Amino acid sequence: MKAQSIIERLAAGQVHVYPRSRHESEGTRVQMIKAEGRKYLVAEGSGKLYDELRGEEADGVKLCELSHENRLVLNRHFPFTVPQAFGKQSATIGLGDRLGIAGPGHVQTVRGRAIHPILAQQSIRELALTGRDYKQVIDAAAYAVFQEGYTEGYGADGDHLKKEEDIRMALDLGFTMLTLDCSEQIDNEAAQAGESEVKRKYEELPESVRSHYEAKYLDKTFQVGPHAIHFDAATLMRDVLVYREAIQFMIYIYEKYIQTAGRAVDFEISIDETLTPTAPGSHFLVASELIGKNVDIFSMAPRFIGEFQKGIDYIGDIAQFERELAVHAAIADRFGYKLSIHSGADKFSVFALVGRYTNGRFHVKTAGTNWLEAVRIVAKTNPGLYRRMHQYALEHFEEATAYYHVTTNLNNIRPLADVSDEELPSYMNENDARQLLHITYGLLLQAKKDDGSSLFRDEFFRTLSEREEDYEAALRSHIGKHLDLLGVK
Ligand SMILES: [Zn+2]
Repeated sequence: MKAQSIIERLAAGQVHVYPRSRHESEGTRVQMIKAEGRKYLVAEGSGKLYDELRGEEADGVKLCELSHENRLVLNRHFPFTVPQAFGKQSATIGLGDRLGIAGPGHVQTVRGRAIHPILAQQSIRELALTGRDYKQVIDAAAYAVFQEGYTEGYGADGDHLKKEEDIRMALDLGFTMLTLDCSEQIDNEAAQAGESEVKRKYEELPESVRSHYEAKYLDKTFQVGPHAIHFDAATLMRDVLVYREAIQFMIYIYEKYIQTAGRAVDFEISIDETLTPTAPGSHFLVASELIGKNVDIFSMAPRFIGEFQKGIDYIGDIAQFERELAVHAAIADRFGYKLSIHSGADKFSVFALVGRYTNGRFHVKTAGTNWLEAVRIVAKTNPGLYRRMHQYALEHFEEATAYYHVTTNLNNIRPLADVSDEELPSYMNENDARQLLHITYGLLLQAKKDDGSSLFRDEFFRTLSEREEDYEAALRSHIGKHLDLLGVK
């Protein structure tokens, strides 16, 4: 019980204290501590806070594991640690951490910037691949703001939810933002089909439904910004076919879980994952239905022309994309929600355009690139460890391609036998090696020997714990490039 002798090593200034982490609650003072390579909670005083925190005692001092339990307790006393919504009228960034250790660095990039962090952000996919739960995602976010004294507030976004089970769960754990992914009710068939065929599939709809869209939309012209959107029969029928059922999904969920939720929630609707790129006029029609039914949209995340792959920059004609971007953006302003950029990390070619055309009102989601900067550190710090996992990613690539859409050319990665140790980090500058390391993250983390220990993960977390100020330095730099290119003041 007395290995809490650690506290005396702290008395002498022989443990790292986290400067901004002191915060009181009535009689108790709580500050955060790394000691022997473990972060700790350290409190002295008296009151409902001290008594509720779990820990070993010694003095009027307690040493608490950074636990889910103790953060629920910190949630009860310290409200900045609790997630919070921000609204559609502001600049936000999603800061995905698939590891639970990118928080503090994420916090240190936003302090001083005119942007709101969505510190906790994972998709259901990432919880599966990594084997984590949503309690953990909030834990790291809430301990990151505490550890760094970021009290200006942060968000928890359940990302890419599709099953109703997931929405209830994310609701239950206090996620303040919800991302309904509907890329899968998109009739990708009707989008490629021919004029005489859409009409066939469209005339197979109820009169009431067909009378609806035609009265509301047909042959009329909508002045968005300096942007006229017009619907002939050929276009209306296609978009109704292509998007109808997905529109119906959004409205059902808004009514069932979002608006009955009892607290503020950001409702992001997402279709960036479709195969059908979201045509601007199509975008107009989906919001116009959502809004005319009094859905309260935080943000739309469409499928832009060209392709947004994981870990790499835009693929397409950037001139065309700007022309699509201007109208999307104009659509989101007339309606008053924001455009949400998925797969946004490393899309350096789109950032100024996004910033300008949205006058700073946008959502940009990063996640894997943070796992990639941690991979950079191993390459910089544990060459052998990186070699061991660079090779395992190789032999399990085609596996992981069942879960992300990437056109990686395996034939652009210099063989491991060919790059010196100090040349390892430069892989994390390269398109193909980046994508290789990007999507294989679930296999690496879950890798076990037939002994059942972690093949990689535990050794990986120790070096990351050891070169922490490095990791955080990388995030500050890589994520800053992003925010400066976006024009965050
Ligand atoms: Zn996404």
